Amino acid sequence: KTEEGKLVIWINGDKGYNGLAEVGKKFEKDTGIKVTVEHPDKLEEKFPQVAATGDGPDIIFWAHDRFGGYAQSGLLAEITPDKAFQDKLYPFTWDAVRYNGKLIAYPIAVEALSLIYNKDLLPNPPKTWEEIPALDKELKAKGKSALMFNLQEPYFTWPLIAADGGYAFKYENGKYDIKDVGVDNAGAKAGLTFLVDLIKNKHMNADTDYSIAEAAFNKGETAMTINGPWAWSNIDTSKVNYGVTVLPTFKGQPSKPFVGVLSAGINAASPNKELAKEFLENYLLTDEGLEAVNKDKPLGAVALKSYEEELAKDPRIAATMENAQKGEIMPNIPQMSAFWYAVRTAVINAASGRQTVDEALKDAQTRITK
Repeated sequence: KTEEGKLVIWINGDKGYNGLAEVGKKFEKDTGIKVTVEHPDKLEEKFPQVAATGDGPDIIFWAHDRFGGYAQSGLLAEITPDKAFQDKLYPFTWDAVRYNGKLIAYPIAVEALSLIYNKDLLPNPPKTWEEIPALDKELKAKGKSALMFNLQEPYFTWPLIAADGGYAFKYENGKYDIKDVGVDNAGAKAGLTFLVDLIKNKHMNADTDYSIAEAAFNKGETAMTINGPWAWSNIDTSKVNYGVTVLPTFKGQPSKPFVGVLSAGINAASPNKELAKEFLENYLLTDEGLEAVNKDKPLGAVALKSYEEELAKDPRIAATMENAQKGEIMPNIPQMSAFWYAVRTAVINAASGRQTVDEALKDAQTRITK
């Protein structure tokens, strides 16, 4: 016999409340287990109020750094390495979230971007981007193309010119700098200059929207189809043959992507530390657990070694594991917060037609320093 058994799950995106409800109705069925499903809006202020107590439970679903990156420096239920024995999970999954020597991050949704291809009229990747032009001239020779996507989209131009030569820091064998910026370099310039000229060197107008620029590839099927926050799941599909491949390098190496794992859990495991972990292990990350979300509201898959055997059938994880195989974890870097304002005035203005990167770059070199 339990007591109260009440929990508050904060989620908001599209669905999930319907699936989580089924799990609660079954729990309370015993005689005292009801869960609440609400969307976050004022929790930002209630957090510091509920952190000490407030009510009782508290579990919100957020990105890796959003929760695991923030909670790590606040008050997260740092679990101990015990279940890892009977669980026999993978070290790469744990090492990915190893801060100091505790567990302040629980991933329960691996989502990432990738490139789609075919085995009929879609030539495979030659090697690097330099070859991309050869596929277009060849495709058009008949009645197709090898490039169709947005241009002024976020999290697209940044990662491209980010891992092209330089911008924030230099990566050497997987090592980032601290007080050493590399924005004032030929690499960072050659990149922004390439992605920018592509616009003025095309229609010098820029009349392609998100739904338009995206409709290009979605209009039929070209050598360029990337999935994102729009339609990851659709019950089922049929295109004869379809697969996923990793992005091609550029001037040495491709953009700088990362894994999209959702960090969910209790804060400091204050409210029921036992039931909290047990409820998450025996009512969230299990055959019956995910059975609700994986069926009710699908989107991705977990990183279970056992389930991975059958989960491999799905491309969702197959695409993430590709880049995640070698390494892909979004860092913290708080300086990025301020850069968000510079990246706009730098790109946006430069895209106006009466602005050059030399200004946003050179002028920034003086501001960034002093």
